[PDB]
Amino acid sequence: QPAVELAVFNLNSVTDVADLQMIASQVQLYLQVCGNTTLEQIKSKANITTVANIFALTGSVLDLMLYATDKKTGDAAVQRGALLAANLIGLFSEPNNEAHARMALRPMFGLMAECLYRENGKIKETDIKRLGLHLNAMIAGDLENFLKETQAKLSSLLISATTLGVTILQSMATPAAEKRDPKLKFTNWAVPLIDLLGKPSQANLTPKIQPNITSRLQQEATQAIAALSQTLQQQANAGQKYTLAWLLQETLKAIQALENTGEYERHTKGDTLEFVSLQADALNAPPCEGADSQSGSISYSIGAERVQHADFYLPKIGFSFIRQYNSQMDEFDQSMVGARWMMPFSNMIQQNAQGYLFIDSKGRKHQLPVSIIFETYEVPYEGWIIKPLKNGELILDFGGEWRSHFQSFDGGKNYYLVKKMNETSQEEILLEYLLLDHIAYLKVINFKLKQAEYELKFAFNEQVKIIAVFLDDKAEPLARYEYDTQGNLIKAIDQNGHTRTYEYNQFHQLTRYTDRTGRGQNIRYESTEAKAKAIEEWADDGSFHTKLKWHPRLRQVAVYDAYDVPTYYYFDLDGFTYRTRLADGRESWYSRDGKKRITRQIDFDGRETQQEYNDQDQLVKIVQPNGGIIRFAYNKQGNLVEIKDPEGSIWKREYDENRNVSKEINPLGHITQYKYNNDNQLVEVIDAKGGVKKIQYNELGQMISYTDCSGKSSTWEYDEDGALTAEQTANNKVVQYFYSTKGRDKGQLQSIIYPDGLKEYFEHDEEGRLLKHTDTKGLVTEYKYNQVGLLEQRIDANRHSVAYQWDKQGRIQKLINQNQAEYLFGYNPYGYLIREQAFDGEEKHYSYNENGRLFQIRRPNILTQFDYYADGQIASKSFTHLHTGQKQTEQFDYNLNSQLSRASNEVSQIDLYRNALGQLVREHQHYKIPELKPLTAVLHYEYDELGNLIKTIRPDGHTLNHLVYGSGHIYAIGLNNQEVVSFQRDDLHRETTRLLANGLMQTKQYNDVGLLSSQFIQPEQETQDYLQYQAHRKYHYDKNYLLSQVEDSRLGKLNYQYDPIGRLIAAQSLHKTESFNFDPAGNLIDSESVLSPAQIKNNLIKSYKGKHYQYDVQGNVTEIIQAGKNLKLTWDNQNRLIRSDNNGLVTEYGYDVFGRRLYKKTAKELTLFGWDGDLMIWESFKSAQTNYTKHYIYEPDSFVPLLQAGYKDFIQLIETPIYKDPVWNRNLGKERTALEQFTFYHCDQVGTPQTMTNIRGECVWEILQDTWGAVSQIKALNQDNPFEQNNLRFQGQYYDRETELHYNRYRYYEPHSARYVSKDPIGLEGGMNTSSYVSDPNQWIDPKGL
Repeated sequence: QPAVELAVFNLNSVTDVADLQMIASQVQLYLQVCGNTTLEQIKSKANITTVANIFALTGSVLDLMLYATDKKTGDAAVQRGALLAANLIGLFSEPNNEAHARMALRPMFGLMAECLYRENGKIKETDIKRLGLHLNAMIAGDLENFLKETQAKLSSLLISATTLGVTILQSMATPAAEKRDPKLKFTNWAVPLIDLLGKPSQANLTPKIQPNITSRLQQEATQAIAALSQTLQQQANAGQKYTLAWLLQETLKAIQALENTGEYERHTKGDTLEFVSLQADALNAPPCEGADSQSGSISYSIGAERVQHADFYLPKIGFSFIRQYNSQMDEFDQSMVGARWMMPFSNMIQQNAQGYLFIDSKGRKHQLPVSIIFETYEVPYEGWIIKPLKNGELILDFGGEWRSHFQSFDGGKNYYLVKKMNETSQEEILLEYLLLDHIAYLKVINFKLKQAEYELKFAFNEQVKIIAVFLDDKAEPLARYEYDTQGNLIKAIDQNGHTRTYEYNQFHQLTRYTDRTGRGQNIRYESTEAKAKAIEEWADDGSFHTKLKWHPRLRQVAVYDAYDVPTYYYFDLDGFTYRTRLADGRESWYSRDGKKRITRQIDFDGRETQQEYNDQDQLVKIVQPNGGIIRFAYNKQGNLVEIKDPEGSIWKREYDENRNVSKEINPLGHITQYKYNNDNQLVEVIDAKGGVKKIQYNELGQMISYTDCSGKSSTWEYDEDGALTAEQTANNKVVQYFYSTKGRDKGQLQSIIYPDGLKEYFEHDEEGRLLKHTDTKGLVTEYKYNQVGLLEQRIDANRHSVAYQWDKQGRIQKLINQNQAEYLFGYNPYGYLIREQAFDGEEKHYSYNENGRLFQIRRPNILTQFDYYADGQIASKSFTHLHTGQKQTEQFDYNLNSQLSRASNEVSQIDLYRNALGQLVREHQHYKIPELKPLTAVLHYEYDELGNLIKTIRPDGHTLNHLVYGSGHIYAIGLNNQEVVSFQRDDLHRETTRLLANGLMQTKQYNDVGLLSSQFIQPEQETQDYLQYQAHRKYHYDKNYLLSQVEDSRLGKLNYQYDPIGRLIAAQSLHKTESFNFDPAGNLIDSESVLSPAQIKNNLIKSYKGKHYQYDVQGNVTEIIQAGKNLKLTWDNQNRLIRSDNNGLVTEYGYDVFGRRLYKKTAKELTLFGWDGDLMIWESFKSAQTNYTKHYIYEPDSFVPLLQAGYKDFIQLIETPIYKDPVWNRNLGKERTALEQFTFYHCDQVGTPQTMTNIRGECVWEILQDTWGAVSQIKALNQDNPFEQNNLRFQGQYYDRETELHYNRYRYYEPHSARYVSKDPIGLEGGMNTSSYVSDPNQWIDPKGL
């Protein structure tokens, strides 16, 4: 720990002078203890002239005091002298012209000391940002120049500081205010301290530094004055560490290293810094409940253990019996609900020596003057008023329409909320008080609310302690309580019977308390005093063990985690946490204006989000971390009408009489009108096209119906209590929800009944954790939870457990899959993940930069490295090869909305353009294929009123129209202003029919559960001239809603089987009977071969059914050897296939930034690819003999293909040079290369093309795919016709004519083993098995390769 520590803050954030009071009191105590003289006695002979910097004056005086009394040596002496000099320099007057410069430099020195004195401390870039802000806020100079001139002028400052210190010490060695104005001078230095001490700060002023029970005194002052010259003259020695010269030198070095109208208004706001070495105890906790203001809950500001426990809920009125504990609530020691326990409506106003003490419902004291009974008053920083009445009843206006009346029953000593009111809702809670021995005891709560009426009768024992909370006339108590002989609430049984047990020591302090499941949360307090702070708390098993240590001098707490990793929080006098210094040194900050509203938040990683409010106290400028200014505007009624996002796109609004938004004119002008019911709820919303959606609510306010824009109403039903008992679909299908009435999970969702009669059953514990889920088929998925409550095991229907392990902080430590392969996670002493064993021994090491963002991922082969922007959006990635050294870099650019705007890599650059609303309107894709003249493919998007996509002009000028019906339902897909399919939809807006342009008529019929039940395709009109396509697929599902049979007309009956989890383990049919063997993790196994392992432990299969695989050190397949085939895959640093050598026929692949293959070169043949997002819209082929382009048209918002139209030429794309190129040539695309051949797809239930038909309706192409995508036989009428051939496969895939690998977007899917040839780019975010494709290909897709 540094010998001397400080609290650097802003002048605006502090209104009281409590810290100044503490410093003055400490000085007075030192004077009394040493010189035996009060400040008044020494005031006379204290005529010394100094600048009117009260902060610097107090700091210097306090500094001088410690130096004279408390002697220090070593580095501690150097630091103390440095801080004394820093406080002095901003204190002496002459020269007057430099007073502002010196008083600005003093907080600079304070900040550099606070940030450099720490062991392994440095000037982070945020430090330089803060220094620049503080400097510029006052003189508006340059940080480098100011620091340099200070360094050159340091000697004069130190000389004048020595003179000032000599003068100050020449006031005591010999035996006998509130304005920080540079131009004002203190005639006497003692006078401001005396004036401070007189101020009624209302903050405890007990000195926190004890003198040494010694003597010396004047001897001490003589020694101090003698050594002042020695300690200050040597301060300038930059060679000496931890000195003003060293601070300036280090700050300059950091600045040099890191260099490679409304602003002025906020400068007047007071972002100027200010630091003190002594601070007063926080008055109380802040209203904030964030992780920075209270632990997982000891509030840091006061160290009070408060636990808010809800006993029962009255759903029809929205009342939860929140019992609030506060180990510092000595006023509620005799509280009827339990000692130091607060129930709802127990807040009251007590009488003390100071005056009236109000204890809000949250448990936060608010001392009020004795004049509240005679006049109105308002507590600062909250915004609620107290007003009296002639009848002695005090009304609290907490903010809103609620007025709470308080009455006194004993000489105006205790004011108990007799009842409340609500001129608005016309409601009002009535509290009936039983009086005994002049002690008012709450007896009945009358909830005379229009929602419902209740009589919360209470029952007391001999001690007058609530033992049961009844309702109206119910025999069952909503809440039962038990108290030990000391009056402590040692057990609180809620309405469901789930007891909570509380353990107290002999002083009403809660040491341990168990949740409803029996899991304790132990606590220990520094002492048995009522106000003693909680200093330690750990779950019963030791997890989450946290040690709080409050700094003796400052308003700081060192919150040690389970591994003694401190996190030093600093809080204001009101408890607001204005700083958070992590163990690694990253400091988060929070500025606050006089009203304690945040105006600047420098996060740990440097992100800064400011909040400039208007004269009406409304945030009218939220500058983002990226520099985007969002200027809100408000109308005369104080309503947010006009919002202006960073790009200038203005969201207008208009409000009705009830301050509800009745209009919403987005930037493009698509007005969205709402309507509300008298209860201030959305009853009806009108879109921009006129579509009207009607919403209905019941007496409770729970939505009970939603009439879609097309007159389709789905009704939600609720019992009297308000628990959802059914939700009916637009076609009258009821999903009835059933809740438990007894057991551990009483009152929770016990089961769900589905429209086909199948019942899901659940099981929870008392705290809501799922313990056992039974699926519709009866398969049980038991979950096991460890002592701390975190999931520790999940036993699925096969009895295969994914055992998790968590370290003492609740972070995942080791994850064990079904194969007993351990996925070790490693965390550095600072608590960041810095390792990952990936089930295969592949250790990924994570590095972090000074901003704490991920900096490198050192995989065994590739060393990823990230470069970020000021906002933290990645600016580039650098995948260096640790062995070969080849480096691949991607570069990103973002607009002011934080949306990707230009992504580039070696072989592409994608420029994304967006309209005011933020939707993609243009997408220029600058291909950079090697050996090929660079060319640009230009996508366009035209949108309708409701933001749907209605027209996309593909690069070669071909336009795909989506003619939309209503609120986004497609009734036809055009193609060059020529229809290619027209849909017909049912009540639920499900497609029940589509008329293809080739005269075919595909009707889909869905069963009760909405699963596809049949699919017939046939011509609208039949002709004997030719054999038009005609086939059908009737799908039958088993109890688990897994496709268990298909009555296909072409393939016959396809019967499937599944294992309990849901993995497909067989698929029999006439064509081929198949069987699959998955290990517990999910890897296909070669069961037929005995020597093959029974489980692929590392998830990387080395052999499966005649294919032997060879993986590199990153888990990607680098070779696949079988009978007569030797495929070698070359993976780039992004783990992407950039070359394939199949029996010597080398291929070459290339990808844009997003992993979308842009080409595939095979000797002279080149297959360009084009994407409009995640979908391969077109592909173009270049070769000596065959040139063609295919345009794949997919169904709306899906990867299922619809038709492919092409022309016998290479695609016509915008040759790279911009604004002139696309628009002119895109109109040259309006001339267009006419699509020669159309061909329509016909997929199965999951979107896999099963056949194809030309424009005349005939079948032209059939594929018999194996279950896992492997092509078994293709029946094409014209093999050579490239437009009658299909390379599409499982939804989102593409067959490769050279490798037989299906190219998913991000990975290559190798159908033989039904697993990707490389590990998932997103690691475990995709699943436990990172190489497996899917469990069930009949209903799961994985279209993007993740």
